[PDB]
Amino acid sequence: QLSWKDIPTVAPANDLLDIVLNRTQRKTPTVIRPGFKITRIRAFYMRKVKYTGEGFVEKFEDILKGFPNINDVHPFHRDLMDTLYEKNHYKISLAAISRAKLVEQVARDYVRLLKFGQSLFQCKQLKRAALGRMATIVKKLRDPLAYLEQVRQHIGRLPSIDPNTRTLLICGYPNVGKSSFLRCITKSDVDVQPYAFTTKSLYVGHFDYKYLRFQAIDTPGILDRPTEEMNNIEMQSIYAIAHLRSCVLYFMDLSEQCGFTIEAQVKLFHSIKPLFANKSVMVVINTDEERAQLLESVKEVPGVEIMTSSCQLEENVMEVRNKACEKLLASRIENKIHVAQPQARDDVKRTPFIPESVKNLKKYDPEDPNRRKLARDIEAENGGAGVFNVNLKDKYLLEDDEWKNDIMPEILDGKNVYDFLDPE
Amino acid sequence: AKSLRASSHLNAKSVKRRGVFQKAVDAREQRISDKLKEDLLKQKLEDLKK
Amino acid sequence: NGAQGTKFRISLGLPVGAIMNCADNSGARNLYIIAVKGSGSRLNRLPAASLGDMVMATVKKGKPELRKKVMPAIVVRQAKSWRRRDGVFLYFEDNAGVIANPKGEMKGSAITGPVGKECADLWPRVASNSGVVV
Amino acid sequence: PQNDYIERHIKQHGKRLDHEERKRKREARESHKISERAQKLTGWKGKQFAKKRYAEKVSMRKKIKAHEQSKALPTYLLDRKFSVPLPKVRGISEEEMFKVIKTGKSRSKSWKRMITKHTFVGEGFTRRPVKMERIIRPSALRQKKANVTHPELGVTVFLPILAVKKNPQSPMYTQLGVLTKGTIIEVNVSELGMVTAGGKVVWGKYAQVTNEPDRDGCVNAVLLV
Amino acid sequence: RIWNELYKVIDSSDVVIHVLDARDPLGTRCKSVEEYMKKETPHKHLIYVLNKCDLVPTWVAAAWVKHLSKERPTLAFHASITNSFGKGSLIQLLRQFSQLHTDRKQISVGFIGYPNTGKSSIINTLRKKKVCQVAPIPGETKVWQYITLMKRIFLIDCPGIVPPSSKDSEEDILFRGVVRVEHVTHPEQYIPGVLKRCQVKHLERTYEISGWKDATEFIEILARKQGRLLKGGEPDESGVSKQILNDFNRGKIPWFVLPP
Amino acid sequence: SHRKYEAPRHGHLGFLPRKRAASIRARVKAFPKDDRSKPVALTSFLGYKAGMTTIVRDLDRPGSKFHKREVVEAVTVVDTPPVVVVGVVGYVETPRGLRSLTTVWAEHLSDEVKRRFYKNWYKSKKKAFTKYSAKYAQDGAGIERELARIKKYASVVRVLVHTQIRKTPLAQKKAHLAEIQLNGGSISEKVDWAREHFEKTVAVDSVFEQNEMIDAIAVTKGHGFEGVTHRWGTKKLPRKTHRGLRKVACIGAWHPAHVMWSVARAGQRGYHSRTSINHKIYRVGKGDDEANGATSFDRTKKTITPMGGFVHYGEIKNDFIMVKGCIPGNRKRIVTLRKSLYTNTSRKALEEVSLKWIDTASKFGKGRFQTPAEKHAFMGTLKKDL
Amino acid sequence: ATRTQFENSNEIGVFSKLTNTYCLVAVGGSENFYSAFEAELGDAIPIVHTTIAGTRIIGRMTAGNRRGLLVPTQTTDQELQHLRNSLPDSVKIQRVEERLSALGNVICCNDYVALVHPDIDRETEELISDVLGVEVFRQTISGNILVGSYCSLSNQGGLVHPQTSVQDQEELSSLLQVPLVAGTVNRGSSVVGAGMVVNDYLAVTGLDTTAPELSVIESIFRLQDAQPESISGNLRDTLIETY
RNA sequence: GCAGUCAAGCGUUCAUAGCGACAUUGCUUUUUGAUUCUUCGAUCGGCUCUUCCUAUCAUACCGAAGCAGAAUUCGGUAAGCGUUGGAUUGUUCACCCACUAAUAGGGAACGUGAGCUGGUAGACCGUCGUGAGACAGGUUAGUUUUACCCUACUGAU
RNA sequence: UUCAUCUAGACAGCCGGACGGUGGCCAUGGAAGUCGGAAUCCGCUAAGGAGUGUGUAACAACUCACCGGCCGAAUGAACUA
Ligand SMILES: Nc1nc2c(ncn2[C@@H]2O[C@H](COP(=O)(O)OP(=O)(O)OP(=O)(O)O)[C@@H](O)[C@H]2O)c(=O)[nH]1
Ligand SMILES: Nc1nc2c(ncn2[C@@H]2O[C@H](COP(=O)(O)OP(=O)(O)OP(=O)(O)O)[C@@H](O)[C@H]2O)c(=O)[nH]1
Ligand SMILES: [Mg+2]
Ligand SMILES: [Mg+2]
Repeated sequence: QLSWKDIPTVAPANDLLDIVLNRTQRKTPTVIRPGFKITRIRAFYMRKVKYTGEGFVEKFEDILKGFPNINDVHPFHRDLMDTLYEKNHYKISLAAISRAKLVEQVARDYVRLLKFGQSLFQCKQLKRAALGRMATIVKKLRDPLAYLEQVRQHIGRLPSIDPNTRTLLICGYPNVGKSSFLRCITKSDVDVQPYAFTTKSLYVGHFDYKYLRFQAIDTPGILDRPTEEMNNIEMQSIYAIAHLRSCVLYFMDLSEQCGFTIEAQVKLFHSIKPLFANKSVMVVINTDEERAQLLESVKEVPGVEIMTSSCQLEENVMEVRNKACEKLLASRIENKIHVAQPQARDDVKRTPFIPESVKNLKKYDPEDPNRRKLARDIEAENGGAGVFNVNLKDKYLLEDDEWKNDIMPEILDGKNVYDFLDPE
Repeated sequence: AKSLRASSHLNAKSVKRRGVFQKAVDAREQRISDKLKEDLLKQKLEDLKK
Repeated sequence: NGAQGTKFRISLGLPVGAIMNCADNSGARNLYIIAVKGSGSRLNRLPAASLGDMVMATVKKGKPELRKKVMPAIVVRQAKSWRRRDGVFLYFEDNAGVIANPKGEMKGSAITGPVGKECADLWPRVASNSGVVV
Repeated sequence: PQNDYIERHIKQHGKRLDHEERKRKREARESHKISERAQKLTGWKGKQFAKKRYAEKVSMRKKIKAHEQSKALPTYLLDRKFSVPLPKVRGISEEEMFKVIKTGKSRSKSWKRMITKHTFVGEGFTRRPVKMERIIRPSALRQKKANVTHPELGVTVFLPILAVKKNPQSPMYTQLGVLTKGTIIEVNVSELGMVTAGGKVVWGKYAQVTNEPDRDGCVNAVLLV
Repeated sequence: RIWNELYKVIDSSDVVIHVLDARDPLGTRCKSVEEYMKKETPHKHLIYVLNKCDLVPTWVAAAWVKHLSKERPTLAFHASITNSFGKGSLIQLLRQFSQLHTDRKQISVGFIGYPNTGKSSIINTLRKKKVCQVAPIPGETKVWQYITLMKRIFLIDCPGIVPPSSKDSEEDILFRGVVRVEHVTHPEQYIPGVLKRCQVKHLERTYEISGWKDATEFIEILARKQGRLLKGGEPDESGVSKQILNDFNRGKIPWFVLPP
Repeated sequence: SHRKYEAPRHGHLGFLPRKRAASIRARVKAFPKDDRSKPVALTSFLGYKAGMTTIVRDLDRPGSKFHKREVVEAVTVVDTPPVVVVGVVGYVETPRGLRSLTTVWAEHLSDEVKRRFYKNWYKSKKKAFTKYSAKYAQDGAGIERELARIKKYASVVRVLVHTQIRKTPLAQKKAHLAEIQLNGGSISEKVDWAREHFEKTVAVDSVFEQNEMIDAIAVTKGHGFEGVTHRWGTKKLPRKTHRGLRKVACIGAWHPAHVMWSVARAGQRGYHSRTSINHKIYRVGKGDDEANGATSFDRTKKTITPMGGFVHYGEIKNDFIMVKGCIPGNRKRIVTLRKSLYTNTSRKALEEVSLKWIDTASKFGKGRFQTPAEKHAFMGTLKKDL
Repeated sequence: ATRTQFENSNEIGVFSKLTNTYCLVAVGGSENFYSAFEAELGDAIPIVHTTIAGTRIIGRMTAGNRRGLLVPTQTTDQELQHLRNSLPDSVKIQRVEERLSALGNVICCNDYVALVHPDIDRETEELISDVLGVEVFRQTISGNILVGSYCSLSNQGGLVHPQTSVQDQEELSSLLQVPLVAGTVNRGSSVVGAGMVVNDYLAVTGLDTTAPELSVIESIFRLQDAQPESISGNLRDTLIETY
């Protein structure tokens, strides 16, 4: 789920080999002598083989568990990562690493052989043999790791999308305006240059409407493309429109701009309307009779709603945003507080007690020159948080103000003043 | 952690010393000299009781 | 973390392997197990702590749904001689135990009997769930 | 996040003020620092540095070579004694083969001998009772399959061993089934689909082991065609 | 240490008997060893012996023997130096295997199975005297031993084994004689398993109580009856549960699994 | 081999050799660095330790959890009667170290310092400084020549002072003598200060004041020949081990041929010379003014000396310094108070300590009353009265 | 309304008690919690640091209305004097002898009614019934008997924790005479009294409490112009898809 | 490891013999991360306490990484300071869960044999032996005891 | 030591040129010398690759390879010890 970023780095084969073997040469001891006991020599080389095995399987386990299971996640993420990374290659590489995690077999076999070593040379050659077979296995992992590091960097940079949240797609032709709609409606770092596939990916933005988080999704582009041939950039848009439970806003841009004709726009709309069968569609015109017939074209679809507006004005934008949110929430609650009251128990009156001071009072503007000092700043003036000694007095209310810096005696000879202290 | 003999912590302390602490350390010296001189003058006054 | 304030020092009464009382009606009666968070590391020394200290524990007596299950929570009474930095030495009738999550939030909703002043000042939700302080 | 955000950031703001000068200066100082690392880096790091540098030299030599160069028998008899590929192998002492094993509380009886090297026992082995067994052939030093190479075809196969016919050391060792260097074994060859004139499938052939498998867990061998 | 002895026993054996408890044979089966014997060692024979057939009715024994004779010979047995069952049948089968292995000069028979199944007792039953140490606690045989009959059949005692199939559970491992219940911490949580497995009629005939609910209440009833209580009035639930779990396995409480 | 379990050392190898100190009065081994910009000032003072007691304070410590809250604390009380100046020493610099080239004494000196110079006072003719007093004749040519020598050379100036043990209740009759450095400027002015201060006293208010962090140098309370367990802090062997259990069993398996300086053996515990720094003065009280133990919050007239006096000490009839916590040395000893050697960058040395109350109850038991008047009032009239 | 945090906690009972005519806060390292109240309030009413038996947990240690202020037995004479000196004579302050010392957990009150733990009576608690203020009621919030923690209150509305039932809500709003609602605080908290302080004109809670929770608080307490508690009529399905 | 390919060089006074660095192929079992994970014959481990090595686990300072921040990975100087508490003897040439900033590796013994503590005489079962007895075993019970000498070390004249 | 360049000017620096068919053909959302596959030709030239690298979404721009101007005499590579 949602930001598979915590994947440790996948080093290439040679670097991984250098790491795991230098760790063995460094951590485990390096000195033994022929005059030592054969048991000591055996334990030495056994420890080396076992540590070398454990390093490789720790590394491989960090790859296998950190990477996601492309099946078993969500169909939307599955299809997205399939069109990005070629699911077959993905699974094949990870299976290669799993079967290499073989190293265990080599370690066990060669340790059990080392139990019968009758000489330093024999034990040394067996150790060398185990580590060399490990090295061969890893040398045969040169390409999958290169693939997987790249997939790691990409899948870390992918955005976190919840498919079940209140969503709205922003669709249209290339070079329409649907991306700087996202720019204007929402915080998002997206490019708006005038050419077709300026964006090659999905971009996400969030906003809050009616005390509810929504997410808008800008999608790079779709072409008319008879659909048994299309690229991995448009299949992102298609899978996003198909999977998610959103509203969807098709931007038409009724104008000679766009480098695209209105006939082609309505053609694409009629091409991709089968995805729209349950998706709460709206059309927005961003500023002759056949061109208008082409609009009742699309109005004749059963569930649709047309709007005219601009990126020139910034209120129609919020207008149409709220329209899309309202269209969604209704059949959300379809697909899916009690305040109590007294009942008249008595006549005793109750009323809010508020002094005139707060009603005569002025709010606090944090960016006015002439304002209240607010002891934060008196602290800043005298000395910081941990040094400023506030006087708990200077606030107190007395008959005489000259006695500010007085003290009350607490104890006399044996007695306590607070016990004897009455007014009378 | 940062050790006692860490250069950065010692530089920060060096910057603090010249300010709010040396003023308090220097005031006490003038106070105590003013007391030291009076403890001489009172002994002279007692010597001049004879 | 989870606690509000500094690591303050009050004497140690509750080493590892100590069964102390739970009096809330979450279901437990007893708390035993190993661990103390913020404990040092010294050869041959026992992990033992208080100061509203958080500890790992199991129900030795209670409901089976929460027996067999390790859980964090906080000392509220000790029965050792503790010193207040304001005067006198304090001590309780007994040890007391009781249950929470790692953020300091309680599985139960009310506490019986007194709870330590410094324990309540250090753990907010204990102060909200406690009706009796000292 | 969300996409190539740093590439966007570099397009919008751009990398630093002091980026290109510093990169140029790093590339310039690398010539000094390479030699600095050579005269320093004592030990394994210097050894590896030298290895890397030698490999890099060879790569560039081959690259320049490729640049500048890119600027009698018939086909069927091309590609073409009965002595085995390993006569006169090192001789093994009985002491180096058999380890002494001692039995009793006060170990005073020895009479038992453990074979230290890899072995082939058979298909129906079924260990002898302890009071009656003298020769011990441990389970870890027991091979069923070898790695047999055909000299022709440049191909190897993991074949099951069928027997041991001749270990050149003391033919007792043949009956024990000791797979020392130079040992001759029968291996199955049904995987290769060999057939004699007449149509009878061959499923057994002689091979000679080329390694000392007491040092390597592998039993590597060469077919005798 | 135990599995080294297992593989040693197998490699030394010509025949392998697999001892099962008639209460739970499929629990006590150990299929991985049979698979190893299939792939590694087809020249061994691998027969089954249902033991403790005196604890279950005759029809359950017949059902299990029918179910298992489809694959492996599967004798039934009861081990006792005085009152036995299946001794002559097993003798006949072993001398059959001997007649087949006429060239070996002797034939070794290993005894494999879970702990507390009756391997040592079967050997003591064949020899008709106490040859191997026996105890109701699981791990009395800790290392192998050769034993002789006919000058031609060598029995081998093996320690008990449990494979680490993690689909298993600590409860399933408890309700097979494997562990010593003295070392487990909360024996009370397992008594629901005892109620699940056993029949209320036998369970009330055994302890002579009656009409309980709530195994927690069952324990306290039994403790008040036995006078098994602490300094005060708390009845010792822990020790009473330990005794119940020892009785369940040792066969003081009758229980059995049905086959298909 | 590699010990299987790391653990820290037992004891500190810097506080060695753990031998008896060569003098009851610990020797000050460093005075603060001189700034010749500032007035003339003593670097140290002498005192006599007199028990301990307990106080309550109102703490204005921002950031802390007793900020604006009350705190009980222990304090040490040193009887600090005025110190008398009797001499001057000049310490010239050399490429071997510091060398004294002349010492000058005063005209008249007390029987106390003469007793310090003597070892059997009741038999002697007490002829100590007769010829020096004679050298103090008409013009004092020698005195002025050596003083001018000190002005010319000698680099740094220390002053020989002694105590007024006569004032304390201690039964010793013999004063201590000590060199105390002058840390102002102008060696000429130092010498002039001393010349004017011969035969005259210096009180402790003229060397210290409240809220000052001082160092105590003293000798620590000999206990005698002690064993490993209590002298270094080692574990004890379980029970009935061979050749005893209060010791180190051995060194391990490995074989040396010697015993090291590092292996925690038996010997003397205590009477070591120690220098403990940064103790905050809480009160500079004076004998002339009673109600020393009283406070702004209390207003209960009483001196700090508890009922029945201190234990193994008498009453405080003299000026005293109160510091917080635990200094080295036991009651009835000689301690030197030095000032801090360095400017301290802690707010602890800035907070103006205010007291609320001081405990003047009996330390010869469980004291419940601060004053005999309180005891009288609580107990009521007895049989003996009337 | 307002959100803010001191040291880093969303629970405001760690620091403060707040009524129409005074605001108590705890003394801390920094004067930022005090400044947060001074910003919205200015010098209009007393804003007072101090501890209760050297403790910061003062909204959970104390309780009062615009007419007065009850503090426990563990309170010292000096802190009591400090409160007396720093507050006007209009607020009567009293130290109570009781077994249950956490008065802000044992009691929930407004200027016209109060609920209490069902436990022990007192002479001057039965006298406070009509002396000091008015009605006391021994009641229980869905079994939670810690009413000042598990229920926030004012003169204009009331909040309870979310496991309270409609029946009990109707039964308790009859006693208080003003509308109640069940809600959560600070990303799903049942403890509302510590997580929030509120009155006739102003609300203060933690940074982590969500916008729907703030909207309910604003509704049920009548903050924004105008929010007479059936603005829930507007924000019906927001709470539906939220919960 | 075995058997090979190639080719920078070396090359009986060889152009078409031989040697051969760096690279590289096959065999090890599989292609879709299902592997239920599955052990197969060794002739020690645990207390007190000191020091040392660095081949650095943590702390300190830096470099490179698609390193946004947060966290992490690789590496350079660095041995100043630390590097735990427990369960398990049907056994541990080890593993398990917790706390922790971290729970790094080793030596000075084991290059025959050296503090303190667990792991011959009697008796029983098993295998063998005609037998006396032995062992493929297993179980049980079962007395070395300095220093007062020199040196070292620690304190004291 | 061997091989090469050099007053018809060497090496290093600066400066300028660095073209034309042509945005060569396949491919693609786009790729024009520079993501990739395969051709890799001719023309005009002093010389200028269907292009050595940086770069652009693509062009652009810069760069080297190669030529020329200024400078005015030695220089470079591979090897051995
Ligand atoms: N008239 C008008 N033109 C607009 C407006 N907003 C954007 N545009 C035009 O849209 C062009 C850029 O296209 P984008 O905003 O990137 O739309 P897009 O290309 O379909 O977005 P992506 O496909 O996601 O990359 C600009 O050249 C603008 O002229 C608008 O509000 N009014
Ligand atoms: N009722 C009944 N009890 C049996 C039978 N066989 C064995 N037992 C009992 O089961 C207990 C434990 O079984 P064991 O005889 O030790 O079997 P085992 O665990 O394989 O024996 P070891 O190899 O020594 O571990 C014994 O104490 C017997 O009392 C049987 O056939 N019937
Ligand atoms: Mg665009
Ligand atoms: Mg058993």
